[PDB]
Amino acid sequence: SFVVKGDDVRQIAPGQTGVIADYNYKLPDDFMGCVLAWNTRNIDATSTGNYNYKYRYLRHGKLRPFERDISNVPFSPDGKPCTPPALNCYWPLNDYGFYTTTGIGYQPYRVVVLSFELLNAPATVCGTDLIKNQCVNFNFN
Amino acid sequence: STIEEQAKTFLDKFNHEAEDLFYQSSLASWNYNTNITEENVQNMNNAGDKWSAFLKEQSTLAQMYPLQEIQNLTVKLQLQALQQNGSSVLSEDKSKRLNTILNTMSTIYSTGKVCNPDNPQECLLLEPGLNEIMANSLDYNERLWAWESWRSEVGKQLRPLYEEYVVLKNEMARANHYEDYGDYWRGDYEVNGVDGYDYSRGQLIEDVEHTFEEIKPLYEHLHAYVRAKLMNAYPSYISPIGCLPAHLLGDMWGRFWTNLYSLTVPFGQKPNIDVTDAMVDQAWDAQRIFKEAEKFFVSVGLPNMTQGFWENSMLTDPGNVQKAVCHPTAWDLGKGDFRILMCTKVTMDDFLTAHHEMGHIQYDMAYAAQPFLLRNGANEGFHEAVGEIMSLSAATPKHLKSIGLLSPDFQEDNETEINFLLKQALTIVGTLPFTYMLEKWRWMVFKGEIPKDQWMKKWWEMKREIVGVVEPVPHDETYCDPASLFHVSNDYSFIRYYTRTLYQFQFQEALCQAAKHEGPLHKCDISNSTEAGQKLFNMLRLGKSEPWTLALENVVGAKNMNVRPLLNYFEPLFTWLKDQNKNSFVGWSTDWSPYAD
Repeated sequence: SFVVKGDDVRQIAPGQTGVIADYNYKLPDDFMGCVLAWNTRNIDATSTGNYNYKYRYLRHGKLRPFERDISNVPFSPDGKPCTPPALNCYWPLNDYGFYTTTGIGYQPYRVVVLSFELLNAPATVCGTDLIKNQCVNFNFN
Repeated sequence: STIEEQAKTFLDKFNHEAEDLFYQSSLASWNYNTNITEENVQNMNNAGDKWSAFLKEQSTLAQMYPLQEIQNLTVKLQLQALQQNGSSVLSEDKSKRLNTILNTMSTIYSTGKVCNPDNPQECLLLEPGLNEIMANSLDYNERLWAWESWRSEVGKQLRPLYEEYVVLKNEMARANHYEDYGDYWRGDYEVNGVDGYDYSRGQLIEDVEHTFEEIKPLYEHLHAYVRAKLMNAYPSYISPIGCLPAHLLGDMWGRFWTNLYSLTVPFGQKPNIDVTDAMVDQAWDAQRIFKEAEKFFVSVGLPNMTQGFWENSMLTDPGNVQKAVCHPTAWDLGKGDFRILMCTKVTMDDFLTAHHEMGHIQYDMAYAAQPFLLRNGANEGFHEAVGEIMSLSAATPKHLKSIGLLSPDFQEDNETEINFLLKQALTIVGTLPFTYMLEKWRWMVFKGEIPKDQWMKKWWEMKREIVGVVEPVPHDETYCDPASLFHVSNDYSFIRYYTRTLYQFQFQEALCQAAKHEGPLHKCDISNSTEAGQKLFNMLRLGKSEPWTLALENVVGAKNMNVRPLLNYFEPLFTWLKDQNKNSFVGWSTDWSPYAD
C-alpha cells in the first residue's frame, strides 16, 4: 500500500523505469499480481495543505524488487559526509503538493500491489446444494 | 559526479521545490483575484516574497555553478533563468527605492480619480466611467474633459516617479550589464550560441522598423478613412489633411480603435457582424460561451478542460460582499491547476475573449510537461499570439455560421466581408503605430535620445508623426501621459503586442496551410480540421527549451518576423481603402492641432 502521484502509477507496473520507481519502490518482472488504485482528493489531498506526504529522489543507485527504502541520510554527489544546509547536499524527501483544487493527474492515488507467489506452500489466499436419490458425483471439503 | 549532473540535481530539486512554492504564491494571487479583501492581499505578499526571495537565494547557489561549462542548451537555459537575479541586484537603498516607487505608481495610477470642475463630489476612476464615455460620447467637451483630467490628476503625480523610474531602472540595467531598459526589453528575445537559431538585441529595433515600413502605407490609408468618418460623426473639429484628436480614438490613449466602428461603419445598411444581440436572443450565460469555446477547441483538436478549471475558476461577476477584480487573465499554477480569471458578459468580444484566455490555458496545458521555469513560452509573444489565434479564427463568419447563431444561410456578397475587414483592421492596424511609437519612445527615453525634460514633447510629436494623433490641449513638463497608461506604470513592455500581431497572421497562414483552405486569408476558419491543431501543437508545448526561431521555422518556414501575411490579409481591403478616400487626403499633418488653431 502506498499513495503516489498519478504519473507514478504508470511507474508502478512491470517494465516502467520512471524516477520514483528507481529509488523508492522497484517494480519486478514476473512477481507481479494486481495493481489497484483509486483517488483520494478528499483524504490524502487537502486544499490548504498537508505535507506528511514526502518522496525520495536521490540515492546512489537504483533498487531491487520490492526493496523497502526507509532510512533518511542526506545525499551528496561524491559522498564524503555533508553538514546541512551546506551546498550540493540536498534534502532527499520533498513534499508532494497535491491539493483538492488540483487537476486529474495530480490528485494522489492509493495504489496497492497484490504480489502473487505460486505454491511455495499449499494454497492459502484465493477464491451448490444437494439433490436426493440421484446418481451424482461428489466433492466435499 | 560531474558539474552537469549536480546542475540537473539542483534544477530538479528546484523543480520539485519551486512547484509547491509558486503554487502557494499563485494560490494567494488567486484568492486575491476571486476575493479582494485585505486578508487576501496579506496572503498575496507572503508567499510571493517567499518566491522572489527563493529565486534570489537559490540564485546564490545557481551562480556558483559555472554556466559556460555546459554544452547542452536544455539545462543551460534553465541555469540562465535562475542566474538572472531578477530586480534585486543594486545597492540596498536604490533597489528598495525603485521597487517602492514602482509600488507607489502601481497604487496611484490604479486608484486615482477625477472630479467635476463645478462639483468636487462627482468623482470617478479610469475604468469604468471614463473609457466607456471615451468610446461612445458625441460630446467633445465630455471626452476632452475626461481625457485631460485623467492626465492632470494622476499623470502629474506619475511624472516625478517616472523621472526617478528611468534613472533607477536604467541603473538596474547597467548593474546587470545591459545598455538601457530598452535593452532589457530587447533581451527578452535574447537567444545565444545556437548559430542559425540565434537573435541579437538591436536586431529587434531593426525588425520593428523594417516591418513597420510595410505598416505605414496601410495605416496611412486607414488613418485617412477614419479621419473622414470622424469628420462625419464629429463635424467641424478635424482638419481634412490633419491628424486625429486624442479623445476620439475609442479609448483613452489611442491604442484600441474598434470603438470607432459605430462611427466608422462603412456600409451600415447591411447585416451586422456584431453577434452580441444574437447572443442575447438565446439568453446565453458565461457557461455556454466557455463550453462552446471548448467545443471549438475540441473541433480544432485541442483537449477538454480538466476538473480543476470548472471546479475552481470564477466565470461570472459577483457584485456582492465577495467583490473582486475581473480582468480576464490566464494563470499557470502548476499541479494541474491552470485557471482563467474572467467576469464574462454576454458579448461577442467576451466570446472571443473566452476563446483568447482558453487558448492561453490550452497552451499552458500543452507545455505543462516542461521544467518549471521553462513552464512559460519560448518568448513573451507566442502566448498572446496563440491566444489571439482562436479569437481571430472564431471571428470569421465561417465560425459564426457554425455556432448556431446566424441561421445557416449567410450570404457571400463582398459587402459584409469588407465591413468585417475594416472593423478588424481598425484594431489590428491602429494598435501598431502606437506600439511602434510607445516602444521606440521608451527606448529613446531609456537610451537617452530624448533629454529628461523633452519627454512629453517628443511623446506627442511622435504620436503625430507615427500614429497621426494630436493632443487637443498642450501639455507642460508636469505631465507624463505615457506613465498615465497601464503598462508604463505597471512594468510591462509593449512590443509583445507587435510581435503578437505579426505571428498572429503568420500562424493564420500556417494553420490555413494544412486544413485545405480555399478562399483568401480573411474567411479562414481553422475549425473541424485537427492537422492544423497538430501543427500548432508542435510549437504549443516546447516552451523555452527551444528558441522561437526553431519553432517558428517548424510553423511557417521562416525565421524572421514578417507582416506580409497581414498585408495579404488586408490587401483587398487596401484596394477598398484606396477606392473610397479618393475624395479625401491620404496622410496626416503633424503641425495641425486643436490647440494650434
